[PDB]
Amino acid sequence: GIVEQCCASVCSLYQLENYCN
Amino acid sequence: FVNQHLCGSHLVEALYLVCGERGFFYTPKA
Repeated sequence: GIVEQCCASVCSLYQLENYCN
Repeated sequence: FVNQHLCGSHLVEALYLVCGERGFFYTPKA
């Protein structure tokens, strides 16, 4: 889950979409 | 694009910038 995934290096929108309803 | 660096419930605010507003979720379990 995308708490930490971005908290490292830089992250895309498809990462962010994943979780979304 | 929108892409960032931060942690936590800022990837909610990134989710809000990506997907949109209206109630938006989280799906893993621990």
